[PDB]
Amino acid sequence: GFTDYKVADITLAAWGRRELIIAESEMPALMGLRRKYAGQQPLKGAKILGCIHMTIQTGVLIETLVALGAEVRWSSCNIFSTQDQAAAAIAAAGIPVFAWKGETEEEYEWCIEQTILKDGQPWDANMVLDDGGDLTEILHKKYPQMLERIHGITEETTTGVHRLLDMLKNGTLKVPAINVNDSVTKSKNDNKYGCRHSLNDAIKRGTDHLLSGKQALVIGYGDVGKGSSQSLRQEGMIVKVAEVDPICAMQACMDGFEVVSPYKNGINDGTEASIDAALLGKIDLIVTTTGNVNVCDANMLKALKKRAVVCNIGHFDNEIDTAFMRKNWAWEEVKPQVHKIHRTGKDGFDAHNDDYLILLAEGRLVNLGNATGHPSRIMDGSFANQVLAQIHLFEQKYADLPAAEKAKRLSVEVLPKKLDEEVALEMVKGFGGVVTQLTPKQAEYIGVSVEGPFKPDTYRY
Amino acid sequence: FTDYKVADITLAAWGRRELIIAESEMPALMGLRRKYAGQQPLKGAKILGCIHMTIQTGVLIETLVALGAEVRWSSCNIFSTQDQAAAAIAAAGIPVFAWKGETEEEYEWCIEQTILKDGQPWDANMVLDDGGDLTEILHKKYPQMLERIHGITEETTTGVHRLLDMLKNGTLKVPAINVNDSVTKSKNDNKYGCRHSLNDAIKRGTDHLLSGKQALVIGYGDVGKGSSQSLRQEGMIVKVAEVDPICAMQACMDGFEVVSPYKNGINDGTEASIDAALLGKIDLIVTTTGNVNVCDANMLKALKKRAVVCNIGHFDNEIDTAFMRKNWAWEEVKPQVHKIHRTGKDGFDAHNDDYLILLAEGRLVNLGNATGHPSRIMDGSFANQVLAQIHLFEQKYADLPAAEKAKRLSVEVLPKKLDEEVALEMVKGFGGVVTQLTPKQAEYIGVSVEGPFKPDTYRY
Amino acid sequence: FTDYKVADITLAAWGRRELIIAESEMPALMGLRRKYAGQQPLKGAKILGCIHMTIQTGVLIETLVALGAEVRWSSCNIFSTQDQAAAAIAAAGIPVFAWKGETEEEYEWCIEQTILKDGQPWDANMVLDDGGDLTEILHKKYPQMLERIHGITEETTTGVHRLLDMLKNGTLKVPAINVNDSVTKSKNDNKYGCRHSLNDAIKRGTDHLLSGKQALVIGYGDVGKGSSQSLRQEGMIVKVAEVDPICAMQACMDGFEVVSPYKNGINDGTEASIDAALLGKIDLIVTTTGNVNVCDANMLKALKKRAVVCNIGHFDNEIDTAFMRKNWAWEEVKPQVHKIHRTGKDGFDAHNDDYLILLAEGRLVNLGNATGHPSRIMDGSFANQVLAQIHLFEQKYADLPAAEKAKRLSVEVLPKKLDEEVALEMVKGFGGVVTQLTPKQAEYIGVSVEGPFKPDTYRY
Amino acid sequence: FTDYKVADITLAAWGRRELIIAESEMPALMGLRRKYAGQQPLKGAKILGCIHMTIQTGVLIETLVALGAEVRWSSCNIFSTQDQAAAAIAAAGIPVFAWKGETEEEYEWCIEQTILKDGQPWDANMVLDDGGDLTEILHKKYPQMLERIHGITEETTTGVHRLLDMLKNGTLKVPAINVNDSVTKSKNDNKYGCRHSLNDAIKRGTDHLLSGKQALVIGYGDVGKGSSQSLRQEGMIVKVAEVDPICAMQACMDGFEVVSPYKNGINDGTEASIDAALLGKIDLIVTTTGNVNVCDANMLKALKKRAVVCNIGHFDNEIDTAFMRKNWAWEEVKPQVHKIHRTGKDGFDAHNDDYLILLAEGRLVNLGNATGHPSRIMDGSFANQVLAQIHLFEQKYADLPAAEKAKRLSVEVLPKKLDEEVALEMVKGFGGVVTQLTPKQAEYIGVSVEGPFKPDTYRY
Ligand SMILES: NC(=O)c1ccc[n+]([C@@H]2O[C@H](COP(=O)([O-])OP(=O)(O)OC[C@H]3O[C@@H](n4cnc5c(N)ncnc54)[C@H](O)[C@@H]3O)[C@@H](O)[C@H]2O)c1
Ligand SMILES: NC(=O)c1ccc[n+]([C@@H]2O[C@H](COP(=O)([O-])OP(=O)(O)OC[C@H]3O[C@@H](n4cnc5c(N)ncnc54)[C@H](O)[C@@H]3O)[C@@H](O)[C@H]2O)c1
Ligand SMILES: NC(=O)c1ccc[n+]([C@@H]2O[C@H](COP(=O)([O-])OP(=O)(O)OC[C@H]3O[C@@H](n4cnc5c(N)ncnc54)[C@H](O)[C@@H]3O)[C@@H](O)[C@H]2O)c1
Ligand SMILES: NC(=O)c1ccc[n+]([C@@H]2O[C@H](COP(=O)([O-])OP(=O)(O)OC[C@H]3O[C@@H](n4cnc5c(N)ncnc54)[C@H](O)[C@@H]3O)[C@@H](O)[C@H]2O)c1
Ligand SMILES: Nc1ncnc2[nH]cnc12
Ligand SMILES: Nc1ncnc2[nH]cnc12
Ligand SMILES: Nc1ncnc2[nH]cnc12
Ligand SMILES: [Rb+]
Repeated sequence: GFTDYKVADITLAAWGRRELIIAESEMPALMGLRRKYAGQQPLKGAKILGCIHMTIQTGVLIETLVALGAEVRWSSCNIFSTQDQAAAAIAAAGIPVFAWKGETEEEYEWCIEQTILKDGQPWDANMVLDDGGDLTEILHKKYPQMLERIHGITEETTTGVHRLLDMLKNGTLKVPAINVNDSVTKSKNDNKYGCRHSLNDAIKRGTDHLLSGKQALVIGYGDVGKGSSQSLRQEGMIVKVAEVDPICAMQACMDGFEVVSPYKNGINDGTEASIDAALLGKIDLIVTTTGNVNVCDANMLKALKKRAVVCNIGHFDNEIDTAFMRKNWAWEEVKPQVHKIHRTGKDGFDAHNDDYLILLAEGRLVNLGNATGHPSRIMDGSFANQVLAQIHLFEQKYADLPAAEKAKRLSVEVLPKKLDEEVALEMVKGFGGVVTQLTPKQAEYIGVSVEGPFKPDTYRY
Repeated sequence: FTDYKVADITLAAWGRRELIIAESEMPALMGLRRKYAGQQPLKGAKILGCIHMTIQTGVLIETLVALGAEVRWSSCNIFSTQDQAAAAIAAAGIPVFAWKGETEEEYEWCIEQTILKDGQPWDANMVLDDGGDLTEILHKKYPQMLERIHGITEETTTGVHRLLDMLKNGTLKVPAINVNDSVTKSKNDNKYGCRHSLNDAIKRGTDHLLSGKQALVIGYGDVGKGSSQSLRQEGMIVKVAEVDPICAMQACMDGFEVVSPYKNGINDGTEASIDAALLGKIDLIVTTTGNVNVCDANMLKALKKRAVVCNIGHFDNEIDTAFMRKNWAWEEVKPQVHKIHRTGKDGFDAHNDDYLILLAEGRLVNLGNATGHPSRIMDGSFANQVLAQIHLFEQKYADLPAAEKAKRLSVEVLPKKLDEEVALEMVKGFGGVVTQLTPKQAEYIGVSVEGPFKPDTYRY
Repeated sequence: FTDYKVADITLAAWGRRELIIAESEMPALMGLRRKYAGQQPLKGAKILGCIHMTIQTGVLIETLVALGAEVRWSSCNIFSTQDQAAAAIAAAGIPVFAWKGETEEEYEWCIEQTILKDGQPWDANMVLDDGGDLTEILHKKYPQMLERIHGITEETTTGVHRLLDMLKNGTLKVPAINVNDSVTKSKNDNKYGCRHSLNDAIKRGTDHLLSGKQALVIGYGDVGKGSSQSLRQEGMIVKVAEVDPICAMQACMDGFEVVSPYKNGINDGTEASIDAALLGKIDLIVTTTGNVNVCDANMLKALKKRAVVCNIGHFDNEIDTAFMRKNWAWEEVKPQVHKIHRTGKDGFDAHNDDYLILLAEGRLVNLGNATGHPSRIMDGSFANQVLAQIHLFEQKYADLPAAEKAKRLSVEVLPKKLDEEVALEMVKGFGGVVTQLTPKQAEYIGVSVEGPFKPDTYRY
Repeated sequence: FTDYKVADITLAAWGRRELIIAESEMPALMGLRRKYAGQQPLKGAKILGCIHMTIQTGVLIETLVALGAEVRWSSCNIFSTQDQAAAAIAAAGIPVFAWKGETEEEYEWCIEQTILKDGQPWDANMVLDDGGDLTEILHKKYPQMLERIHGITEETTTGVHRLLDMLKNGTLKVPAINVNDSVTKSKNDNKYGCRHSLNDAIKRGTDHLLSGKQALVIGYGDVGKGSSQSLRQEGMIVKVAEVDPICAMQACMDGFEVVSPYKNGINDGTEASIDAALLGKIDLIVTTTGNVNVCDANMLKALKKRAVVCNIGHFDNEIDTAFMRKNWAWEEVKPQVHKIHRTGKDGFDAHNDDYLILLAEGRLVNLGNATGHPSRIMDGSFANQVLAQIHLFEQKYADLPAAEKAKRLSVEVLPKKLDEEVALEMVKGFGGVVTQLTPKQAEYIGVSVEGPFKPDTYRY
């Protein structure tokens, strides 16, 4: 009798369930939590609004939250990232989900609204799980009465955390949050190694281009840029890296990359004359990794080598000036999420034109748009942290605290290191790794407990 | 001029040649000489320095002097000095007491010669240390001297741990800067420096092929990460041991198998707990931990015949070399390379097959068997050292009123802005070009166009 | 009448879009289209082709046609066709009989539709093959057709072996060119193509993380070298098995541990000879040999639960899939991905932990679960194919008198000069610039300025 | 015993210590010493040897002697001898004439001391050469000695070229084995040896950081492949130049940019032909070609200030050092390391910034600035040398009548079966386990279970 969902094709559910069963075997930290906490039901009474890519990996997260006692209502945080078989399996399990691959922007917003509302009125939500901040923003702008009864937000990704910290600085954040991104077992796992796995994967699925021997430019060298650069260099690309942060640039040099700017002497003067046209005319592939705006701009797009591939793996598509391309150039769909963009003019194109770019996923995050995002065994870490964060904020019960106590608890915090380590141990055991136990003398010598935590909070790994 | 002791002053011209090359490899340090020449911010500084007396240290010393300081110098390891560097510094009229191959007694004597001038304590007012030995001597044996010292700038992970322990116990007498935890130090020197210099030292000592052979790296912190890469890039099959599951996770994702020398990771000190099958396949063991007895006697007994054993952590006690001296016969191959014959203590057969090769008697192998990190990496570390010396010297802690000293007695890192400035100089040295944010982009991500670019929480 | 059979003709426009992209990635092959357009060297050629019906093959087919040939085409594997490529070729008026997911009976029928036109033998005079199946069928079932065929151009290592066996036995009826052993084929396609496409296929089938996990690659020839790199570059811990000690030496030096599935390398046919400890740690096994039963039933029994099993050699009999069909229960995950439940033959528990994942039913995994090698690699192989077709067609073997045909049966390779010319075009496609020898330099090393640059003995 | 000339006989005990270690790293060569000691297959052989007098060569020499040979030895390069090795060999009663840092006159004198004993031709009957200098002297100056010599075993690519030129011209007087082209030589020593030893030598000479810097490798044959990897694995950004498009294709697919020093690759002798922008960004140039003047005067003028220049090909004429001696001022940094000041010929400013660093005066840098290839790599080369000596000595060419000599006067390689046997011992040295084919698998691929496993056409 269950009908409170909207997905592309419910008949994909059996396939999705087969893939979920495989994924559980790849997610020991998350499944460890499900086993440890199922008896105690720490999320009994939790009512979680979730907005994160509706993949098979997210499916295992959802069913872990449910197994621990939560009810949820779910949507994706990107128009192209849903795996339709995952969405179907979740709907078939009696869980409200509003998600499909290839949403319009209007549909995207509608799906988030369907999580917020049940039977035309605000749902009795008391927790939020977000990736990128779009749900968080809608709640603050449109549903402040619902935020009165929400105990916390657990935010997945670097861009979302930045948005939360801006709200906090402005005094507009209404409920506390956990920055899940900055667990080591998230940032230095998912953001880096996930993109190492999934960037080359997506480019191959979209284009089937040989990468070896060809020239790439990676814009950014944070966690995503590091992983992305390795994804390409391990395939034999000649990778150049751009950065605004000299410390990240130093890392790129030491890691064996040439550090370059798209602009002469690194200065964008707003004009085509500031573009290093010689550089860009040699680039076969450009990848944006920044979380910033317009880092592959119109003038860069004009200067790129004919037939270059352009993609973004940061959270939002505005890293690349796709609006310029929609206004000025002709788009030819190769296949879904792969477009040739003909630089010859706006209205039509010659089928045999040589002067085009290939854009993946319309500039949306390419790993999820053209492939399946990060693998289960990587997302295990991120999602174990999500579950721990949900437990922590739900147990703290912020919404029920008196005003004076709320004032002390209204913050954006990370999980304690001890929990980050516990996640990591389960990941290591999944690989068959064996951690050494400190002797009492060794523990004393370095000033730690034998069980951890092992590093000071200052440590950067 | 006679206020020095080095192996051979005639090596000075060679040392100077290598200093002139090193200056061209150290743009951040040379940039500081140009920037601060006029101000002379270290005029009146009298710096006790204790750090490996290499060519790179020579460029650091001469930068401090160019900025107005006087110094008195020693090495922080018995095997790390480059005798041509020490000679060039002595020839420049700078007091230095250092040679490659000191005894422990000579090591202590050399530190004492920095502390004393013309037979009595120098009027020192600053300290630059690597590992904490000088810091410890001043606190334990010369506490009066610390009354006049404005600060300590500490280079390395082990030294910082020692400082933080003193602060927690209330025994630290002057403020310190943790130079190690600049990003342009920890995530440059500790990691990439060991990547360059570990394989270098093993080749110079043994000339062993590394490709195709089995290594075990104990630890996967900064040093262990770099060391593991040093070996894997040469084609070794590297396994990694760790106590910290987060570091272990990184090792897995970086493509290493994570193993323990002990069955199920449980080290009860018995021979039975050793994974003998594992250790019997290992051709090379490298310790990287900063901890004690992480390559223990039972592990040494179980290693494959003819395995190489070395340490790249600060102190030799990572490896139970004392057990080896007490029980097994040492055959010097050449300086800093010993075959250790497991057949007994008193004599050996020249053709015995059952030996280990120990490098540098367990002392830090990069400096012992090679020349440590390259100039262009040490540029970052040492630019931070000079900035830290300037900051603490200008603060003049010793002369502050009591209430202000209480607020300033701390162990701090340099500001991120300065870490970034050092990094920019390093990048420019490679010919790298950093992009400048537009005003709209800087607003979008919430930073100034000039930086800093990341919040203090950022881990890189 | 539609003289083709494809899955879905409406995919033609998509195929054509991808052909146009592929032409831009295949400069050697497109260069041949332009160079030989005027001459029409294949005018009058009627080519039976049997090779994976991919986008890359489509560019090859259209090159042959552009040079004057007519063709009739089928795939050489039941899972390797890209339906959009087949559709684009059919839509262009070229007879093609190919779809992804053929049965064995359909596979044979498709080859027969190339051989027969309108119910009788086509007047074929050339053969292009990959693996020998079309060659075998012609010799077995249509020997009279071979009286009119000038030659065979064979793509792959296994096909060449089959030809050489026929030649030794006196059963080969027409001469052949071994296209596999051009350097721009064997040391390009076989190696780098598998480097690109093996990890690709595993990701598409399973989306498994590879980093940190254990692989066993059986073989270290060209395919095995490329396959091992495909996995090691992703961060797998790769072990390699080999029978050839020279290839095993290369694996060691390349940084791999060389191991056998069998104790001391000796297979006794029983479970007692299996190294169960080794196989119980393997997450992924890949066969690369061109041999038979190199991942046998006893190995399959001993593999770690939930290991992935795949083959990238030409034929599925590298793995004992017959044993698995007879004894274990198969659960389709999605097309070309099966969980094989080791609990028994008749049914399975949906939540069983004791299964293996088999890709492409053991058929070549790169083509079965992905799209095979990329266009820019296939450019080299297919340029060689075109050149080989030109050469044998021009030689006109079928028109020789009977006594001379007997004398002219051989299996030859293309000259090194042509291998170099193909390589130059490939290099230019990367933007690479080859240096020209001066006359003095050419004299010094004993070559012509134009090449060839190496003696025929050279191994690259 | 006095029939020797070395730098310092007192280094002998050190050399012997290192020989004992090297024996443990050379299982193929030691396996041959054990296998053939009883039979004494080189009893009566009198071998003139000319090859780098290293510890590795010492193990080779002592193997030949252990199998019954007498020898008289010299080095094939002025900088390649390890003086402790030479001393250990002389102390063993073996005639050796070699030291590190010979003049060219001393080099020639040392070869002559091998040829002559007590002022008259020795009764030589075999030749072991690396590079052909000894071979050339015998043919030009001592043709009567060649009448009684059974063969030459030639180590390296350049020497083989010289032999093949003699054969083509009809001037080769005795047969030869091309030891270079064993797989366990060419695709071991030439490639992996340079991978190990190139970065080693650059670090020992300069201690420069390599990571992040730009290199240009001239050539991409076996030595250039290994050299490129030596630098790329350290994090250099490596560009490759080639004249052979097949090798260039390999470089592209291996992840390198292929560039020419010259515009459009045309080396017309003009300054304007140099790609000034390219050469002005290069920090390190390495020549690997075996050709002449591949790092020419105009390239040297255009290089980035403070670039390192070195050669790893056999002869120094790869680089135009003569132009540098004629035009620029040389400042010795330390032995085998010179700064070459581009400011003029007569003097230099000690602080000039416009210099290059040349290693080993352009002579092969691995041996000149380090210790050449490691023992476990040289094991393969030298096992092949021993086998080749046995083969030619047993064939007894000198004793054949003129008509029979004509049939055997050739340059040949060892049989593949022997190449495989060498490789097996190398793999066992790593602990590798090769799988044994079942009889059915051997039949399926058409080989004997024991090998050989590949046809003679196979390129590995
Ligand atoms: N696709 C995925 O699956 C995935 C995974 C994790 C995070 N993300 C997203 O990827 C983005 C990056 O995340 P991160 O964790 O790497 O952030 P980060 O802050 O670690 O790195 C971003 C980097 O971009 C650099 N940068 C900013 N503006 C630049 C410019 N104009 N030119 C060059 N470099 C510039 C910064 O200096 C910084 O080092 C965010 O939007 C994050 O939410 C996506
Ligand atoms: N040789 C050099 O030039 C050089 C360079 C920099 C630092 N250092 C020294 O190297 C040492 C390591 O420094 P670091 O910055 O990498 O420190 P770190 O704290 O980053 O790393 C040390 C690692 O050792 C691990 N560890 C501790 N006990 C262990 C055990 N019993 N088994 C396995 N792993 C264990 C820890 O979990 C930790 O991750 C320190 O002594 C430091 O001063 C040496
Ligand atoms: N999937 C693809 O796209 C693709 C590409 C090229 C070739 N191929 C096919 O791949 C196969 C291998 O081709 P290749 O060119 O690498 O051949 P190869 O002869 O170079 O290599 C095969 C290797 O297998 C080894 N081997 C044989 N039996 C073995 C055993 N029992 N255990 C371990 N090692 C064993 C051999 O010693 C040899 O080195 C052939 O079937 C070929 O036709 C496939
Ligand atoms: N230092 C060592 O220990 C060592 C080891 C083995 C061989 N060698 C020597 O190294 C040299 C190279 O040997 P190899 O086995 O690699 O030979 P090779 O024939 O395999 O490779 C030499 C390469 O140089 C290229 N080349 C020639 N002229 C060129 C030019 N003007 N510009 C660019 N590329 C050019 C050729 O095309 C060829 O591919 C020989 O002198 C050999 O005797 C030295
Ligand atoms: N070269 C060097 N000089 C000084 N301290 C160092 N620490 C590591 N390498 C060093
Ligand atoms: N893409 C491809 N097309 C045709 N044959 C192939 N063999 C391997 N990959 C191939
Ligand atoms: N170590 C070595 N000994 C002799 N010949 C060599 N050629 C290269 N390295 C060598
Ligand atoms: Rb150094």
